[PDB]
Amino acid sequence: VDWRFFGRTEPKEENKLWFSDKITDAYNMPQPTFDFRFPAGRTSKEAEDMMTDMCVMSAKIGGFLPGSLPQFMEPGLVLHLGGTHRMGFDEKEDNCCVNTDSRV
Amino acid sequence: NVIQGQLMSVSVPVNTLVVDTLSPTSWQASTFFVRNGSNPEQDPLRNLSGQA
Amino acid sequence: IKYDVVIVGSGPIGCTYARELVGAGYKVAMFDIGEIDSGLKIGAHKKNTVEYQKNIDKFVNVIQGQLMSVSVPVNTLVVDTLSPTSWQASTFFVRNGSNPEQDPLRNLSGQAVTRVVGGMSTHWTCATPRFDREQRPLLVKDDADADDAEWDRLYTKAESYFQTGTDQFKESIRHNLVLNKLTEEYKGQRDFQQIPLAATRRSPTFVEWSSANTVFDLQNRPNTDAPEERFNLFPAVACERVVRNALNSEIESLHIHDLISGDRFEIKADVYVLTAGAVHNTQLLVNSGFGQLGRPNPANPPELLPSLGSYITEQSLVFCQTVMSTELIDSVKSDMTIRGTPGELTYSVTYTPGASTNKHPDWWNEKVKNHMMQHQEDPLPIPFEDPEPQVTTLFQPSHPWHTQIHRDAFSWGAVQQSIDSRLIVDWRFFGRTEPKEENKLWFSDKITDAYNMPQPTFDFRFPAGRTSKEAEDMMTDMCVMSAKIGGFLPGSLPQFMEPGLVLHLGGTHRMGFDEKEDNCCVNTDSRVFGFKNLFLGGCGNIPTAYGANPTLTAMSLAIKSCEYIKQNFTPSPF
Amino acid sequence: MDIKYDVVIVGSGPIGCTYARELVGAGYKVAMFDIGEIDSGLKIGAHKKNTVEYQKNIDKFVNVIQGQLMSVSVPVNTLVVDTLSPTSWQASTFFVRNGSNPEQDPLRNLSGQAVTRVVGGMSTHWTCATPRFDREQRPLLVKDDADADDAEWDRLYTKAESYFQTGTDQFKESIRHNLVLNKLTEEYKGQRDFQQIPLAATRRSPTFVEWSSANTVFDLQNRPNTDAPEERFNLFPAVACERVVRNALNSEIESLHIHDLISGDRFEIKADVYVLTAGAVHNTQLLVNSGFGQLGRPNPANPPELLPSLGSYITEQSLVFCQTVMSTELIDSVKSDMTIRGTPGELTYSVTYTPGASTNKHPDWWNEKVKNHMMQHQEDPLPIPFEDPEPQVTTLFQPSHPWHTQIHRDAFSWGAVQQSIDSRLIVDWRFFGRTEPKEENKLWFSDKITDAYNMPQPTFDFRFPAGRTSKEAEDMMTDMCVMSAKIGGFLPGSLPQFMEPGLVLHLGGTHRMGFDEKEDNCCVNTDSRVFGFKNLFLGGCGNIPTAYGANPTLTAMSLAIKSCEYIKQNFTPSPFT
Ligand SMILES: *Cc1cc2c(cc1C)nc1c(=O)[nH]c(=O)nc-1n2C[C@H](O)[C@H](O)[C@H](O)COP(=O)(O)OP(=O)(O)OCC1O[C@@H](n2cnc3c(N)ncnc32)[C@H](O)[C@@H]1O
Ligand SMILES: *Cc1cc2c(cc1C)nc1c(=O)[nH]c(=O)nc-1n2C[C@H](O)[C@H](O)[C@H](O)COP(=O)(O)OP(=O)(O)OC[C@H]1O[C@@H](n2cnc3c(N)ncnc32)[C@H](O)[C@@H]1O
Ligand SMILES: OC[C@H]1O[C@@H](O)[C@H](F)[C@@H](O)[C@@H]1O
Ligand SMILES: OC[C@H]1O[C@@H](O)[C@H](F)[C@@H](O)[C@@H]1O
Ligand SMILES: OC[C@H]1O[C@@H](O)[C@H](F)[C@@H](O)[C@@H]1O
Repeated sequence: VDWRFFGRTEPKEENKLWFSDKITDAYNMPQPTFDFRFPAGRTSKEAEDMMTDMCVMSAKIGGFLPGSLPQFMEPGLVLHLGGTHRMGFDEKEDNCCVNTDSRV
Repeated sequence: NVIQGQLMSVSVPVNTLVVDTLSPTSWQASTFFVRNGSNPEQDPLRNLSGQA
Repeated sequence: IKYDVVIVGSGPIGCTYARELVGAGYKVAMFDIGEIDSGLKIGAHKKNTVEYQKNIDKFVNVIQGQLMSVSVPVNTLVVDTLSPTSWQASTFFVRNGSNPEQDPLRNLSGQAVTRVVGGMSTHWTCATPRFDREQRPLLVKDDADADDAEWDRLYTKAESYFQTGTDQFKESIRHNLVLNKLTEEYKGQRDFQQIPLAATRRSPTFVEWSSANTVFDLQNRPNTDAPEERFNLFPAVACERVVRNALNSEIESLHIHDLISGDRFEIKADVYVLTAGAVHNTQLLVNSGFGQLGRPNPANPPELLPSLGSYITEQSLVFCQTVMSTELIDSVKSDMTIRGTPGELTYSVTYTPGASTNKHPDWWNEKVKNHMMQHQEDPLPIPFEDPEPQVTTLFQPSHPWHTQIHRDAFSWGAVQQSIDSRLIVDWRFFGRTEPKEENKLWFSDKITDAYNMPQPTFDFRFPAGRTSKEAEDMMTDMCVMSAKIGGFLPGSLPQFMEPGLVLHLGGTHRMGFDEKEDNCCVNTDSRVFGFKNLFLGGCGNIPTAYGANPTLTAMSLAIKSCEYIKQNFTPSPF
Repeated sequence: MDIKYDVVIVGSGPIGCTYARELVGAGYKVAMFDIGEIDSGLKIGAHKKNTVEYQKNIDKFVNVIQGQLMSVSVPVNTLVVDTLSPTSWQASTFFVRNGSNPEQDPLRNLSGQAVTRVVGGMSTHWTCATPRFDREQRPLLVKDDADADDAEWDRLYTKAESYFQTGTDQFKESIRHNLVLNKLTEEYKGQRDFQQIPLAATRRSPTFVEWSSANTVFDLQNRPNTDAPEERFNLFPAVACERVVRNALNSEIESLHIHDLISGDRFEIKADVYVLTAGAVHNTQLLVNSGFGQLGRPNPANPPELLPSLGSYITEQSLVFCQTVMSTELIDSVKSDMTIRGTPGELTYSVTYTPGASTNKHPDWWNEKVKNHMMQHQEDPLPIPFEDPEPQVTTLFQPSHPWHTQIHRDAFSWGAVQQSIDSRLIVDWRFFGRTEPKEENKLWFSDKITDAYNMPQPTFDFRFPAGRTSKEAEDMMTDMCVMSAKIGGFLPGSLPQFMEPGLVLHLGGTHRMGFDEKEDNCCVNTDSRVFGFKNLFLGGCGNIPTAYGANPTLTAMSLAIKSCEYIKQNFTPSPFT
């Protein structure tokens, strides 16, 4: 049996997806660059509580499979990225790019 | 394998693994230069390396 | 030549009998199949070199290099990319020392033995906890306070022989950092303290770890320091059999094979003591007509010691490593005022001594201050020479496992070497296993080992029931507890270790009041039933399910055994 | 411990022991310091492999080796670990941690280079291979007189061989040894010679070999003692030697500065003669820590006053390695003289040969071992006895094959899937290339970073020089592929490869020998005396100035014997008082 627990990550100004002005990707477009850490505070603390939780819960069904021990996965493998062009009611106040009709 | 065959990594930093068992006749780097599509903009310690 | 007492094995339990019986005036001979290997102090801890304590991870290699596997099943790995010119067999034939008797699925594949003078005490981690009663064999029936009093008498003497203490890591920041966070997290539910360690600190960067040498220096006697004592140690001697009289009431000699000269002799003594390890005592005994040689066969019970080799117990072992939480690291420097920026002529880091707002004592803040000022290039507040954490919460009914929160010699994956070792903490939780008849160590009537003795074979599973539920519960508890200190280190994720890797095997020649009723081989004097003059010492004697490191308990039993010996055998005149 | 000795020797390896043997035996009052400790049994400095238990479990010995090889220079680690828990403390940079050396260019390193600190040095674990260098690998000891040079080296090697108990016959009756020897001999008949690797070892019984060591050379016992009542020698383990003090004139060493690691005290020690045998890396360190050469990143705009050649022109061998799995043809030939009737196990299996038959391919001693094995072990599919010793084969360095070779079995740690293969089938191949001495190839010491013993941190600036060295390295590899194919195919997981640079542990020329300091870009003369100094001598593979492929210690040893002969003629033992 597989076990995957997915956490929530606090939206933080400093967590960024930006694009190079000299380096280009395979399609000759600006190369995506990440500046990212899981925020300290709740996100971190819930992250580790989530791990403990998977350990406690999974033990109820069986012991871990050797080779597939409880672990954090590579940041981003989960492909659940959001907030890069995020929705909000007001541009400035809700620090956002599209309104609730997703219109820029 | 189907999955892995259409996940193209978004941002791979420059690679600093030491390969020091090349044959002495083989062309060898002097530096960790920008190779094989890597992103020199990218801090390997502040990435989403698995993003694809 | 005729001795008063011969002892087989020079590990810490044989050295117990030596120290007890040499000191009481007996003419003692001691035989080890291994050789003198630790410098001039015979049988001493190998890790007592300046070079190892400056390079402590290196020590793993010393351990690995004197751990010889007991029973390796025949190998069935498929290599099908040899060149077609290369010789290849058509079967997985018996090769490379492997045991064809061994069921690969009912083994203790991590079980191993050490053949050097001082035995495994030349490499052990020196952890010496007492068993609480739940774990402990009874030495007095129906009188618990008397039992307690006897066990404390014996444990206390054993601790003086090993130099156990709980004070050697008192001034470690990592140790106190980890010890106080766990003391707080479990306020009112569990107690934590230092792992009791057989060792004496000689300086802030050097611990003199104990060993068999600590118990007894193994020098020949008489000598200038002990001119009235008589002891000879003979290394490179395989002891092979004890010879029984026809009535099976007395041992008549010890058959040895001197590996240097190649000669074979029969040594005579009044008292024969076997302290060759929980595996090898059992082997010598079976090779001597005790228990049953060969694949066990119930419809043909043995004359003597029908319980030998049965009811063996090995601990479940879980392990991980953690990388210290940001919070705890910052807490190391909570009492610090931090001016300017590291590296510039301005940077100050200060504290005020004895301030009551201060979370940590002066001695700790001072060390932190100086490390922070002297290594402004270093992003961490723990000093580089800061000794390792050594923390435990001892076995209790509500948490029936022993625990070590600490640092052992470890061989780092080099991806793991990316992580600074001041942040890494080892977690080892040790389970107790129910003694069950079907769990067995037996010896082949056909296959033999590197010394030509009957080959050891395990038939072992962790019993169903409590043993298994606790082992799983134990792993969960390590995940829950460790989480409070930091998250797991990649490459050292929570796991069960290879059965027997823990090396805490017992009950191979188990003790009890009554042979039949308690399914056992020796009584509470470690005297083999029926026999006047044969004693077994070692973890093989322990008949219970136990989580804590067994050696000190073995040592306590050995001490009592010597009391019987002293009360029943006259030393020869010198 | 006295104020003052005739001779102090830093280092208790096989080279330091050569000076002790010579000088102690000549009546000098000698002190030997070693930073490491006695840990090899009651024979002080002996080979750790000489235990019954290691020669019954010989692959376990690889852990003893690994246990006492401490890496010389580890660059700063830049592996990315990004699966830490978010709560765990995580680096912002690749900071200097776990003793790594921020001076070190990871791409110009000898990352395999390692040092050993125990009494006896690396001679407590070495492989005991002791070949002579032929002229083309050998430093000149006599200029313009090739005959005299040859005779002086023969004299010297011969004496060393006897100090080491070198021989070429301790595996003469190994089936596997001869199997491989003969195959190769036939394969290269008229092109190359094969013989047993010369090995510093005495065979005591068919299952046990007494490997030589520093202890063979000199037993490291304190003297005076019953067996040597008129000699004077004292060994002081656990003593970090840190500096030799130069006089103001740079003509004489005035004391040796030590640090008792056990008490923690620093002391100065006096002697007439000072001998540094700390190994190729630590001889240089001590010298630099003493003001020879140039502490710090090298800086050509700043040449040093003393020994400008120290820690320059260093050499280290290319090492290529694989293992083979013996060919079916060869395995079969093992039993080619056997007559085989019946089927193994049944009551009528017969395996027989005819002693002395002319049509026999193998000698009697060989066939008799084969027959007994096959008859006593019918469940075994192989003809090689269980206790057959290991092969120990070489074709020595020649101009048309300018590498050393070892076709043998060395302690090895087996991966899972290689343990699947009967070890009787396995042969190691190691070919060793010679490296041209180049000024840019440096061992230097940092002026900021310090090692575990608070000495200046070694730092390599090394590349295998383009030209002959590289060509030969690659040629060597091919020659191993080609030669090895004749015995067997490659063992998966031990495929032909170059080994990590310096793992070979044959570093030379760090303090190299020559006739003239400036003209030969060297630090010591042919008496191994440091130029300018009356009383400072160096011994070790660091003295070797040439490009060599064979294992060096015999050669270092021969140089130290010559050195001792100069000391015997120019210094005088104190009266035995
Ligand atoms: C490790 C290894 C060595 C080998 C080899 C196999 C292995 C795995 N087998 C070899 C063989 O087959 N052929 C041979 O020629 N070489 C082999 N080697 C290398 C050989 O082992 C060395 O070449 C040889 O020891 C060199 O001898 P040495 O010049 O005596 O140097 P060694 O390092 O043995 O002893 C020096 C020592 O002095 C100490 N030390 C270091 N620094 C200090 C200071 N500062 N103060 C006091 N003592 C100091 C050491 O602790 C050491 O014993
Ligand atoms: C290896 C090890 C062990 C260990 C440990 C960690 C490591 C990796 N740390 C421990 C800890 O923290 N504390 C705890 O209590 N135990 C720990 N251990 C286990 C401990 O070392 C052993 O319990 C203890 O050493 C057992 O002592 P004992 O004296 O009974 O046995 P020994 O150490 O194995 O020595 C016995 C010897 O007898 C020899 N021998 C064997 N067969 C023969 C024959 N046939 N003839 C003559 N001699 C024989 C051995 O060579 C040996 O010396
Ligand atoms: O590998 C991560 C992925 O794994 C699956 O378990 C989930 F369905 C997804 O949400 C996710 O993209
Ligand atoms: O590797 C298992 C060993 O590890 C240690 O941490 C314990 F102290 C020992 O009791 C044990 O024998
Ligand atoms: O692994 C390198 C080593 O291997 C052996 O085969 C050698 F003989 C040595 O010259 C060398 O130290």
